[PDB]
Amino acid sequence: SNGTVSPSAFLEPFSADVWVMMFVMLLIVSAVAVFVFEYSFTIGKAIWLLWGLVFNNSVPVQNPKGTTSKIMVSVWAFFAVIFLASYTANLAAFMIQEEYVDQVSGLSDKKFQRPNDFSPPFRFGTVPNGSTERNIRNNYAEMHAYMGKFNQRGVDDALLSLKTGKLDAFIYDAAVLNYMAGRDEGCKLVTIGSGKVFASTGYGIAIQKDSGWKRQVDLAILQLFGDGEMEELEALWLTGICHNEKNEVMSSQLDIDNMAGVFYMLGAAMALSLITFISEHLFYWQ
Amino acid sequence: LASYTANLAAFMIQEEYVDQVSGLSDKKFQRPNDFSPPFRFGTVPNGSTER
Amino acid sequence: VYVKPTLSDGTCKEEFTVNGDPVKKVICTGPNDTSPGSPRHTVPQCCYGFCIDLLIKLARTMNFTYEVHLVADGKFGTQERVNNSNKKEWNGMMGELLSGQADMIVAPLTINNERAQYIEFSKPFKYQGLTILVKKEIPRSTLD
Amino acid sequence: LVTTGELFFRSGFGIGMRKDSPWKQNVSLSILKSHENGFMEDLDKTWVRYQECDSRSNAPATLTFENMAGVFMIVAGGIVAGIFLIFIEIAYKSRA
Amino acid sequence: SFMNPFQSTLWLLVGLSVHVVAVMLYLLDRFSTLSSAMWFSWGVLLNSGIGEGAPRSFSARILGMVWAGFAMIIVASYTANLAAFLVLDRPEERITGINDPRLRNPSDKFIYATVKQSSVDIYFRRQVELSTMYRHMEKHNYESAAEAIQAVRDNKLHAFIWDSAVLEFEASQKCD
Amino acid sequence: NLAAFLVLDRPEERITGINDPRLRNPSDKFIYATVKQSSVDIYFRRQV
Repeated sequence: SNGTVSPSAFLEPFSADVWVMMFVMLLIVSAVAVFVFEYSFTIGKAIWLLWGLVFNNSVPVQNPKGTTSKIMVSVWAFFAVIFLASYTANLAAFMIQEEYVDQVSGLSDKKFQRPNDFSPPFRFGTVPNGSTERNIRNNYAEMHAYMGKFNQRGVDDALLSLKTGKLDAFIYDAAVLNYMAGRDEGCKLVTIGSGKVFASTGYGIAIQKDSGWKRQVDLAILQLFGDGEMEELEALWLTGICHNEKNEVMSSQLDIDNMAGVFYMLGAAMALSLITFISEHLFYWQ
Repeated sequence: LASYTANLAAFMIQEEYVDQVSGLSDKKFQRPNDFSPPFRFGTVPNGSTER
Repeated sequence: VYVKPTLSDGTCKEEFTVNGDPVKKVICTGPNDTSPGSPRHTVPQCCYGFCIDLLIKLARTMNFTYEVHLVADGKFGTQERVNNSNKKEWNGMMGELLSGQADMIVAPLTINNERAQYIEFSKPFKYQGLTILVKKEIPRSTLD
Repeated sequence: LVTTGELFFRSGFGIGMRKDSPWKQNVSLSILKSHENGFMEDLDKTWVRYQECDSRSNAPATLTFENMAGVFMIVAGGIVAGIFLIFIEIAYKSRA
Repeated sequence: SFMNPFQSTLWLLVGLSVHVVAVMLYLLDRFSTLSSAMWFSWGVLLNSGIGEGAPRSFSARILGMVWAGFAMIIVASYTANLAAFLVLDRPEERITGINDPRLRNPSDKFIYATVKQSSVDIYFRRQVELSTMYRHMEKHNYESAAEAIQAVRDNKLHAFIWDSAVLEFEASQKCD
Repeated sequence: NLAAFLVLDRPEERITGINDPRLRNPSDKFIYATVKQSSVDIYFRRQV
């Protein structure tokens, strides 16, 4: 999935304690400016100016008249410009990094236990008359037939169909799947988990029963692991072209799903506005 | 302005090199005294350069 | 294989799982004062964990008993010289099997050439590899 | 701490035995049978899988209070300077 | 430059939000104009500045604080995403010689050839590993060695492999 | 410029594997450890 994990990244920069000091400094500076101006400028019409100034000044306000207040609001403007520049730089830095996610876990999931009572009907490709089918038959039987309804075609045809509009799922042997996903066009195929499987039983070499050849062959095979030629052979003839780290996603649209917390804050804001209106109306009648 | 100040940040990522002149033929290495500093170069004697 | 001392009276304590199931435990006897420079002596203890549950599962389909004996050397042991002549002898874990006083080596054993040459293993019950570990990270620069 | 890197030579585990003891065949068969009943996976998820820690190899550093002390310091210094500048301006106005 | 750093629907939603906030501020004047409130809300986000449309007492105040906050958030979130997308541009292949596994087992969509009957064919034959690459090259190879450069410059080939000095000269002279 | 200072600053002191240059090259500030005469040591002792 070409997805970027940005659920509430809008508040990610500026670790959530500097904003309290921002508010405290704002109120202190407003009070100091009012006190200096004392020696039509109230003590509430100054937080408005400074908030607007910190927030890309766009609303008209009433400037002070004293020289000291002028120099102080200038210093505050310097503060605001530095803060905004740093914030946007860190937001740009943060949004860069996003690689991938994990759509599903292993077999233990209600997602796999939802053949029909779920989203539009699902399927998982299997190869007919295979060891996997018998294994799952001995295991959970609901997935064998009740959920195992749409049997897929052969190994290549099933992967093509998944690349096609069907794109349901695929269950098969681990080694061949790893090879096939390793060397394929693009990077649209990945195996979920990749190191946590359910029926680890390996390959092997079979010999006639009680022949007496087992000791020598076993020792020879186990010797090969000793000097590590199998790794060279595998890297020669199993490693694909894909599976070299990852770079990014860079979701261009950044739809409402990823950007929603700002609207939650705005909703809290209108709720607070209505609450304040009701409180003022109640307290102004008596 | 936003697109500008973004693309300018895109421009400040690549750095090319600190490469210099090529070959053993250049005024910077033709005369040891015809340069701003007195160039005492590294040429180990009893070797390829010495012969 | 988790190791914990016995609860005063000699019986292992009772613990529950996330599913609230009692963890199986055995009366496991390893030498006291695991430091090699001390006169280690037998002290009854409690051993319980993954391999113990595996052997309990083996028991319920084989009809046989067991009496756990913890190692007296604290090592896996490899092919080493006998320190008396040129002969090479087994030390650590596998020697305890090979001499006279062990019959199953349920433990974090591992397949290789020589050990499989001198005794007969079974099919593997885990496919762990060999990997490397380092320490985590911390926040970063830009200072002032 | 965390584990990195890939996997070089990859052996397996296994319950050892003696040489030519009556159990070996049956114990190997029992292990193979139990490995195809989810039992190994069941115990792995029961014990070796309650890993509370998470890797999350992403999310570069967030600006803490080490990159904002200077700006608050200049704000405080400005406040201090203005405190005296108010009196200076008052005296200048009174004299003039 | 338009909706592409943003979702193709977020713009109409933000327009509806600006209208909703403007009309709510305009209809919160009973606690003791519509065009003025609309102008102020339409302006603050756009960062232009027209009209002295000050708000009412203590309700549109907080509404304005939060409105300005949301406008700043949106404006500063545009630039971050656009800069990220621009920085993450300029993709290519940049083959690192034979080390790249792509040409060690490529498809017919990737083409690479050399001159026939030269020493490179002898070297490729003397390699038990790259036999399939030798076959792929032998599928289409050029008899001459001067028309190959023209064919590459016509993009029929794009992975010509040949000795050093000729390549260095032909690359230092022909710009493409 | 600040963006460039905050996008490319990550240290990468990570060992990729058995072919890491810092691993093959002996070092005193990047030591690695193992266990005393076990199944891991014998693998290295077999390969000269």
